[PDB]
Amino acid sequence: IEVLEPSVYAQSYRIKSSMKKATLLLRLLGGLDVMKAISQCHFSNKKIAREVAELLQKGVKDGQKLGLKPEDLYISQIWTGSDGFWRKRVEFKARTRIGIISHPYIHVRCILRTKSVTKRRLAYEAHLKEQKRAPWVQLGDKPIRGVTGGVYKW
Amino acid sequence: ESELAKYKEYYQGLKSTVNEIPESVASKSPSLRTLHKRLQLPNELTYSTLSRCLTCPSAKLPDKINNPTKGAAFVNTVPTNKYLDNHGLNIMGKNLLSYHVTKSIIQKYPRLPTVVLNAAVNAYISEAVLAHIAKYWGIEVETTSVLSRYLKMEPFEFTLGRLKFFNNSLNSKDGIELITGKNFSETSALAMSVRSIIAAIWAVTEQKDSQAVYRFIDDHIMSRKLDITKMFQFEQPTRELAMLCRREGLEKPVSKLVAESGRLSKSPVFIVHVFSGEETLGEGYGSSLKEAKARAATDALMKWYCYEPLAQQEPVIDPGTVVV
Amino acid sequence: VVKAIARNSIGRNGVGAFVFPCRKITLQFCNWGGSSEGMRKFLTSKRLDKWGQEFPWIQFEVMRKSGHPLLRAEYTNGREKVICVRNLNIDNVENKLKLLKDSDGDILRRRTKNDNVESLNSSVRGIWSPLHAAKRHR
Amino acid sequence: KTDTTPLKLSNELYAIFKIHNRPYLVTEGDRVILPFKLKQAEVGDILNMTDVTTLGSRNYKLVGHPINTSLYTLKATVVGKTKRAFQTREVTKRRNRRVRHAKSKGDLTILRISELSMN
Amino acid sequence: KQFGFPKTQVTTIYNKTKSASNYKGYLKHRDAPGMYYQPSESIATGSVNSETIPRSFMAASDPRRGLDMPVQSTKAKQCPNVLVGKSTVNGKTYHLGPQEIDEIRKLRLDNPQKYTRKFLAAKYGISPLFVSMVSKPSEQHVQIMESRLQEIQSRWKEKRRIAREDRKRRKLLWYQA
RNA sequence: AGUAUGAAAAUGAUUAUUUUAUAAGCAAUCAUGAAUAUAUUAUAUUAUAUUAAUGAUGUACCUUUUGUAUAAUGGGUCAGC
RNA sequence: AUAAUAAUAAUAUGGUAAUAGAACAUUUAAUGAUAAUAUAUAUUAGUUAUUAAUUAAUAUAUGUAUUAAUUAAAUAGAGAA
Ligand SMILES: [Mg+2]
Ligand SMILES: [Mg+2]
Ligand SMILES: [Mg+2]
Ligand SMILES: [Mg+2]
Ligand SMILES: [Mg+2]
Ligand SMILES: [Mg+2]
Ligand SMILES: [Mg+2]
Ligand SMILES: [Mg+2]
Ligand SMILES: [Mg+2]
Ligand SMILES: [Mg+2]
Ligand SMILES: [Mg+2]
Ligand SMILES: [Mg+2]
Ligand SMILES: [Mg+2]
Ligand SMILES: [Mg+2]
Ligand SMILES: [Mg+2]
Ligand SMILES: [Mg+2]
Ligand SMILES: [Mg+2]
Repeated sequence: IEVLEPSVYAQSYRIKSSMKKATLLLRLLGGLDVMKAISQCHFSNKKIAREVAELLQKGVKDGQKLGLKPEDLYISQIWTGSDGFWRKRVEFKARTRIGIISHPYIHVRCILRTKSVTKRRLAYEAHLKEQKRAPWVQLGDKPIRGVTGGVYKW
Repeated sequence: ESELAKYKEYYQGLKSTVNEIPESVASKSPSLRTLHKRLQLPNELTYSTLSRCLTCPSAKLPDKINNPTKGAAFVNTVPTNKYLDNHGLNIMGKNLLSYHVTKSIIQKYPRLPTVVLNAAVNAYISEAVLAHIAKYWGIEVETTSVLSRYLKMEPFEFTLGRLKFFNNSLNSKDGIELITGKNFSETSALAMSVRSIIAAIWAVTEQKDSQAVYRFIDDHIMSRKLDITKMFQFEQPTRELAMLCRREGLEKPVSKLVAESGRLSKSPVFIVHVFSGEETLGEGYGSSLKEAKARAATDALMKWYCYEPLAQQEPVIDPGTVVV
Repeated sequence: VVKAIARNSIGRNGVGAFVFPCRKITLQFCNWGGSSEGMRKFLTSKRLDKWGQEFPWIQFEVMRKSGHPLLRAEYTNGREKVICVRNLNIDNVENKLKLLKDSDGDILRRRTKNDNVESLNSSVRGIWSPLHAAKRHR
Repeated sequence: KTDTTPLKLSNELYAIFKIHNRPYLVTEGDRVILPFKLKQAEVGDILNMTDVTTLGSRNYKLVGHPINTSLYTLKATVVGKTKRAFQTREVTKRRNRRVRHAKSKGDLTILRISELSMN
Repeated sequence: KQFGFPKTQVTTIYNKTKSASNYKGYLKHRDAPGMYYQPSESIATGSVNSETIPRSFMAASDPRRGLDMPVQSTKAKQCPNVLVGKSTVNGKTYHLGPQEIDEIRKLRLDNPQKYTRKFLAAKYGISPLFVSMVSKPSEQHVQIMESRLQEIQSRWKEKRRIAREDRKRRKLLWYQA
């Protein structure tokens, strides 16, 4: 039921940053509507923001091409990973000390779902759980924990 | 030789055996013999009748066989003779089961309400409980295709010892469940096998041991656990209790307080008794005075409705459900 | 008024008629492989006939497969117990047959201390109530 | 001399019976798990309790050491003989590489109470 | 006293005050053989047991009727009334004929706001429940009250709502017994 | 430093279930509520699986030593050798 | 006069350095049917007194085991340098 719901898979390119630096921005764009997460990336001061904004626009266009409506889309899962093949270089310090400098390259991948299907389903499920939950009985039938022991104490 | 001809002979032979159900081949089925005396069926119950219990009225193939593209295929069943079938047995089984359970519940709980009794009778002989009983006993549903049995060269005795009815192969495949009638449901087929067994155990032993099938029913059906207390749900117990007290000679009921603790607290305790005079009819607790009064009224009603007389008492006939 | 809460009865095997837990035993083997020499000699011996006569509410199979020997036991509840009988002699295969036969099909479990009685019935004497106590506390 | 009518006239009854001096408190159709393998009793055989210590109802009791076997009828049926779950524990010392395993798989005997009534 | 059995109680060789839950004490207690009257230290709200059914509730030809099991420990003379109505403490009264009843109905349909249950109850010396029995308000009065109720229920936040449904399930549990 | 495949682990982000903002120590074992998920014999008053309610017990591993939690030596982790 | 299994009575079954007996995993060599309704590997849930092998489901490769079993050999088992 999760996979069959409408979704758009947006992948970035090999961008020069670190997976820590990107996470600072991506944690903001958690469940935000794409049509507004784009504006936030536009006005962010982080270099990573510009490329994330372009990715969201492509996803919105991608969803618009599959049949979905741009105002119906919202980021459901945004994350990042190591692109691989990081170049390692040796840092030369003063008194014969050596360091290794790595140059991380990462990619940011998004998943956008439709708020007219996924969110409604989740809201429906939450309602069922609320109904299914048991009441609170002040003198509740709390189980008598402990093995009886072959003796009738009452 | 053309192998199609060999299948012709196998198919005709299987159809003939089902149409006749001879005892010579029915007695060669290990499933039948084991199923026979696992339940201690009388020695006078021929293994052919056991097969007849398992057989079902699969007379003519339906119009859904035409295409399985619509989610329905019936290849595991062979047409059966109309005379040899469980169609008449399950009616007897249903009649016996309904009568005994209703009679036995009433005898144990005379004052039961009609609606509660119908629920209790349903619980004992529901379609689900009977289906579960059949599976417990080991009755198997023939799921392999008739062709498949030919290649494997299965003797007819095995197929003759299984539950045979129109089976919707491709039922739950890929999640597409085509909805059919009760005639194409494994649950219904199994239940009527149990009813059919109840009928046969009667017909054979009705002449010499009248109270035999009923003993069998009390061994397997009414030996099951059921708490009548959990089948009740009152709405206005106070008014209904007052009507009961007026109807009988009992005095007008008044609910009074016995003990309390933590009145000004989150979870107090109140004990109230419904006094029909000096005597108390019901005991009730709760975290509120209103809750205790309701609990006490329900207890008194439950005690009246669930009274169980001793087996040595003269039979007691309830004056009927209270009408408000 | 009175409404009914529908329920279903609970199977209590033994109180009325006792239905034996095991329903079917399968004796699989292989015609090639030293792992099944014990099962072969068991099937050729006169012991399997004795087991059929003594326990005729159990259905016995013998099957040939290109693999290890086995012993499948289907029980009433629905589960199945399978035993590998590689490199075992006649008496050990018989003993494993004895274990499968005389066992309910229940999944093996861990039991606490003194947890020995499981009843689905209510209490003859009701749960202890501080208000309705033998002697009041203090 | 031993009055029993109050226990005759009861909708439910309970018994405290001992097998090898281990007390078990049971009712009609209760299940007992004896923590040993009964070699003398075969699966499906019916036992007859004859060491019942206490028999009682909601407000009454009958205690004996043991109660006379003619005053009641308690029978239990063997339903199955199974084993506990497999547990293995390592037994080792503080600075010892060698570790020994103490495998445990207990034997149980399932019993179901068939009849329990006064006589 | 139908039976003269010695009276006992759940006893432990230890101190019950500090060792109530110690099962060994009850294991190691031995009582002399015979019969014992050991009362149950519990309530009987949902107990069908034959030893808690009231005497008046069993058949006339019941042997257990003579036996005094359901002891009348509590006396009515000292237990105060709980949520009892005025018509219960003071006997029911039947003093209205058709003429007054028609007046009650006509008065209510005329102007329910001024002529309410309490007003009619005080005027004719009858209970508000009775006015429900005989009188029926105008459909407009019910419709505005129902709409008024819905408005009250609308302003609730999530917590109140959940609490109210919680109350509803508790009621079912009370009556289920 | 051949070519294909690659749900091997360490490691990173996100999501899902459960627990967590009045409680203190080798992070586990046992006792025991509650929530959640699966189950084509849950007939259920059902069985498993995950989860830091709460209670009891619990001084990492190896080497060397009469003797180590020792604040005595060796170990960031995983894979191959 | 033996071997396997099961009964009854009795005795014993902590263990460093060390001694003695018996087994399991991986690879190679000799003999060695079967086969996509099978075989190998991995995950999950069961079975067998369980470092192992098995049942079922799922996923990927292969028209396919140096496969079961008896011997003969080891670059034959890693939290410890
Ligand atoms: Mg790569
Ligand atoms: Mg520098
Ligand atoms: Mg670095
Ligand atoms: Mg040492
Ligand atoms: Mg160690
Ligand atoms: Mg103490
Ligand atoms: Mg807190
Ligand atoms: Mg801390
Ligand atoms: Mg030193
Ligand atoms: Mg120390
Ligand atoms: Mg250190
Ligand atoms: Mg330190
Ligand atoms: Mg170090
Ligand atoms: Mg030793
Ligand atoms: Mg090596
Ligand atoms: Mg390693
Ligand atoms: Mg190790």
